[PDB]
Amino acid sequence: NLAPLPPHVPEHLVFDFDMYNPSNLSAGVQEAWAVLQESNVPDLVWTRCNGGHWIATRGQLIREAYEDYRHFSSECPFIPREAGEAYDFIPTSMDPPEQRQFRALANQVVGMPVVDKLENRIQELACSLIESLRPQGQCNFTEDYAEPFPIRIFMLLAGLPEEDIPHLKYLTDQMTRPDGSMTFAEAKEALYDYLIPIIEQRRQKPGTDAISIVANGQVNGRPITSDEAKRMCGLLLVGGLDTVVNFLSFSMEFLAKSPEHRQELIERPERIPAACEELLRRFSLVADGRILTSDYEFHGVQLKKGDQILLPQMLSGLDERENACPMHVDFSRQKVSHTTFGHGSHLCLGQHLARREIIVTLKEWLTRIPDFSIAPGAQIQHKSGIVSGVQALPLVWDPATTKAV
Ligand code: HEM
Ligand SMILES: CC1(C)[C@@H]2CC[C@@]1(C)C(=O)C2
Ligand SMILES: [K+]
Repeated sequence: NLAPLPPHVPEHLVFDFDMYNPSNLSAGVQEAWAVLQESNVPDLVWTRCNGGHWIATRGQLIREAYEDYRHFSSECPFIPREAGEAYDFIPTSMDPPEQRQFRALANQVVGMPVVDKLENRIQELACSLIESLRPQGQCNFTEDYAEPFPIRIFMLLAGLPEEDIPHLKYLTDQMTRPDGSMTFAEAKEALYDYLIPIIEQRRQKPGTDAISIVANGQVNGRPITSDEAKRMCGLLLVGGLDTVVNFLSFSMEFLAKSPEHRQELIERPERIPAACEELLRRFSLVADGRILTSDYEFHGVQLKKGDQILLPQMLSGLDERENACPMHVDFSRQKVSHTTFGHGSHLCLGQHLARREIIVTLKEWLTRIPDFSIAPGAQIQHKSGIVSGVQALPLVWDPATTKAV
């Protein structure tokens, strides 16, 4: 339903966008969010949905607000308010200065040096999964690849059993795209219920997995607390299980629908890194935000202490003011402007792992299955939330057009 309009919000700024079920969803989720960038829509609107909150609709404002942590705090970064209040992951629920010390520790477990120790295993799993599908001439891409590839890599990194994936993936999804059965607070507590014993165990008997490294880590030279380690590990799980997983499906849906972009990357494989970046712009998928720390006039709009503002990372790169013909995918685009991995002091720490997983997927899939399509008569349905995704992606191909490496 629609929350009562706060006294300070004028009627002319009301645009009742629902980030968990946007009205234009059938057009594609990016398309659905892009309604906020039609010419008649102001740069900053109020929606009465999901408890009531601001939405910045343009890259300029989104970037400004992410830079200004003084006014726009990460203490309550999710909508609805109950979710943002319960949200206590580290480093994301902290502002500078206290946030910064935790980034280095997170870098030890998901940063570039670790991508290096994983490189071969990433490559091997992608190739194995794709070769298994190749002779079938069909797959359900979400369940058959988009989930198991990044998730099994994360579970390896974290030293967690693969049989725990269904439970962990369910919990993670309630924090980003709740089905209604659990509040954010309940999902978070369930995730902590999982992690607590494991963190204890690995502080007693450290291994070399990511949970052990975090749980025994130092932050600016002093020991991390069990509490802090839990709040960091919860965030790593969510990043591992619900980011790349969704992004791969948007990318593969696009490639299934655009043979000439497939051919471009097959003919000119050196373009794959650039293609990855353009796809990250076009199929950007995250939208969280901030809470006002004080009353503040921003771009001529009165904001009040405690107001939440959604700052959709998704939207900056889709803004025509940042990229011309923004819904068009051009792998040769010269300045690919986006905030897909965030902006300001909270820039994604998992982005190198993410790019590796994306690039390996594009190369190893097109190597083996260059020619594929959406299944006959399928209409691909998206889903929206803090991280958006694809409900199902049935693909088909003729095995005769494939190549076993
Ligand atoms: C396509 C893949 C991904 C996208 C689009 C993405 C997006 C983002 C965004 C937008 C933020 C900033 C949120 C904010 O400012 O409130 C962020 C932060 C973060 N991400 Fe990523 N992410 C991805 C993959 C990953 C992965 C795979 C991991 C770990 C396995 C990860 C770990 C983190 C962490 C730890 C932060 C917190 C940084 C901080 O708060 O200081 N992300 N990500
Ligand atoms: C917004 C995010 C993508 C970023 C990493 C996981 C996520 C859901 C967060 O809670 C912070
Ligand atoms: K909070």
